[PDB]
Amino acid sequence: PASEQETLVRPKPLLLKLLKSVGAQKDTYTMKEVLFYLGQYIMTKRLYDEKQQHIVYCSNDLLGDLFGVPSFSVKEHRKIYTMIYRNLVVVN
Ligand SMILES: COc1ccc(C2=N[C@@H](c3ccc(Cl)cc3)[C@@H](c3ccc(Cl)cc3)N2C(=O)N2CCNC(=O)C2)c(OC(C)C)c1
Ligand SMILES: [Cl-]
Repeated sequence: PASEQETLVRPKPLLLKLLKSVGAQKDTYTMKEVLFYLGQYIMTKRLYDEKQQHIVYCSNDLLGDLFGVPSFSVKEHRKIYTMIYRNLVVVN
Protein backbone atom coordinates (compact mmCIF):
# COMPACT_ATOMS: atom_id res chain seq x y z
CA PRO A 1 0.00 0.00 0.00
CA ALA A 2 1.10 3.53 -0.89
CA SER A 3 0.04 5.15 2.38
CA GLU A 4 2.48 4.44 5.17
CA GLN A 5 0.30 6.26 7.68
CA GLU A 6 -2.87 4.17 7.15
CA THR A 7 -3.98 1.79 9.92
CA LEU A 8 -5.67 -1.53 9.12
CA VAL A 9 -7.74 -2.93 11.95
CA ARG A 10 -9.90 -5.93 12.80
CA PRO A 11 -12.83 -4.98 15.05
CA LYS A 12 -13.91 -7.04 18.03
CA PRO A 13 -17.26 -8.79 17.55
CA LEU A 14 -19.43 -6.10 19.20
CA LEU A 15 -17.68 -3.29 17.33
CA LEU A 16 -18.28 -5.28 14.16
CA LYS A 17 -21.97 -5.48 15.10
CA LEU A 18 -22.05 -1.70 15.41
CA LEU A 19 -20.21 -1.12 12.14
CA LYS A 20 -22.47 -3.53 10.25
CA SER A 21 -25.52 -1.58 11.37
CA VAL A 22 -24.32 1.58 9.68
CA GLY A 23 -21.88 0.35 7.01
CA ALA A 24 -20.39 -2.50 5.07
CA GLN A 25 -19.29 -5.79 6.57
CA LYS A 26 -15.54 -6.33 6.05
CA ASP A 27 -12.79 -8.47 7.51
CA THR A 28 -10.43 -5.51 7.78
CA TYR A 29 -11.26 -1.80 8.06
CA THR A 30 -9.10 1.29 8.21
CA MET A 31 -9.04 3.45 11.30
CA LYS A 32 -10.36 6.44 9.31
CA GLU A 33 -13.27 4.30 8.12
CA VAL A 34 -14.05 3.20 11.67
CA LEU A 35 -14.00 6.78 12.91
CA PHE A 36 -16.33 7.87 10.13
CA TYR A 37 -18.77 5.05 10.74
CA LEU A 38 -18.83 5.59 14.52
CA GLY A 39 -19.70 9.22 13.96
CA GLN A 40 -22.47 8.29 11.54
CA TYR A 41 -23.80 5.71 13.98
CA ILE A 42 -24.08 8.48 16.54
CA MET A 43 -25.84 10.71 14.01
CA THR A 44 -28.22 7.92 12.89
CA LYS A 45 -29.27 7.13 16.47
CA ARG A 46 -29.31 10.78 17.60
CA LEU A 47 -27.09 9.98 20.61
CA TYR A 48 -25.92 13.58 20.72
CA ASP A 49 -27.62 16.48 22.48
CA GLU A 50 -29.76 18.28 19.91
CA LYS A 51 -28.80 21.60 21.46
CA GLN A 52 -25.17 20.72 21.99
CA GLN A 53 -24.32 18.44 19.09
CA HIS A 54 -20.66 18.05 19.97
CA ILE A 55 -21.69 16.17 23.17
CA VAL A 56 -22.57 12.48 22.96
CA TYR A 57 -24.53 10.49 25.60
CA CYS A 58 -24.12 6.79 24.91
CA SER A 59 -24.70 5.07 28.27
CA ASN A 60 -26.44 1.69 27.81
CA ASP A 61 -26.36 2.08 24.00
CA LEU A 62 -24.08 -0.48 22.42
CA LEU A 63 -21.61 2.40 21.94
CA GLY A 64 -21.45 3.05 25.71
CA ASP A 65 -20.89 -0.64 26.35
CA LEU A 66 -17.96 -0.62 23.92
CA PHE A 67 -16.35 2.64 25.01
CA GLY A 68 -17.07 2.02 28.70
CA VAL A 69 -18.16 5.62 29.33
CA PRO A 70 -21.64 7.16 29.52
CA SER A 71 -20.77 10.26 27.48
CA PHE A 72 -17.99 12.22 25.79
CA SER A 73 -17.22 15.29 23.76
CA VAL A 74 -16.13 14.89 20.19
CA LYS A 75 -13.23 17.24 21.04
CA GLU A 76 -11.73 14.50 23.23
CA HIS A 77 -9.60 12.94 20.51
CA ARG A 78 -7.18 11.02 22.73
CA LYS A 79 -10.11 9.45 24.58
CA ILE A 80 -11.95 8.55 21.40
CA TYR A 81 -8.88 6.97 19.77
CA THR A 82 -7.89 5.05 22.91
CA MET A 83 -11.40 3.69 23.40
CA ILE A 84 -11.56 2.71 19.74
CA TYR A 85 -8.24 0.84 20.02
CA ARG A 86 -9.60 -0.99 23.05
CA ASN A 87 -12.25 -2.38 20.70
CA LEU A 88 -10.07 -3.74 17.89
CA VAL A 89 -6.63 -5.00 16.99
CA VAL A 90 -4.23 -3.51 14.51
CA VAL A 91 -3.29 -5.85 11.68
CA ASN A 92 0.32 -7.06 11.45
C1 LIG B 1 -20.53 20.13 16.23
O1 LIG B 1 -20.86 18.75 16.24
C2 LIG B 1 -19.90 17.86 15.83
C3 LIG B 1 -18.62 18.17 15.38
C4 LIG B 1 -17.76 17.16 14.98
C5 LIG B 1 -18.14 15.83 15.03
C6 LIG B 1 -17.23 14.73 14.62
N1 LIG B 1 -15.98 14.80 14.91
C7 LIG B 1 -15.27 13.72 14.19
C8 LIG B 1 -14.15 13.10 15.00
C9 LIG B 1 -14.20 13.03 16.39
C10 LIG B 1 -13.16 12.47 17.11
C11 LIG B 1 -12.05 11.99 16.43
CL1 LIG B 1 -10.76 11.24 17.32
C12 LIG B 1 -11.98 12.04 15.06
C13 LIG B 1 -13.04 12.58 14.35
C14 LIG B 1 -16.42 12.72 13.86
C15 LIG B 1 -16.61 11.63 14.91
C16 LIG B 1 -15.96 10.41 14.77
C17 LIG B 1 -16.04 9.42 15.73
C18 LIG B 1 -16.80 9.65 16.86
CL2 LIG B 1 -16.85 8.45 18.13
C19 LIG B 1 -17.50 10.83 17.02
C20 LIG B 1 -17.40 11.81 16.04
N2 LIG B 1 -17.57 13.65 13.81
C21 LIG B 1 -18.67 13.42 13.01
O2 LIG B 1 -18.93 12.23 12.88
N3 LIG B 1 -19.42 14.41 12.47
C22 LIG B 1 -18.89 15.66 11.93
C23 LIG B 1 -18.81 15.54 10.41
N4 LIG B 1 -20.09 15.03 9.86
C24 LIG B 1 -21.02 14.35 10.52
O3 LIG B 1 -22.06 13.96 9.97
C25 LIG B 1 -20.75 14.06 11.97
C26 LIG B 1 -19.44 15.54 15.50
O4 LIG B 1 -19.76 14.21 15.59
C27 LIG B 1 -21.12 13.78 15.97
C28 LIG B 1 -21.21 12.37 15.42
C29 LIG B 1 -21.37 13.84 17.42
C30 LIG B 1 -20.31 16.54 15.89
CL1 LIG C 1 -14.56 11.36 10.55
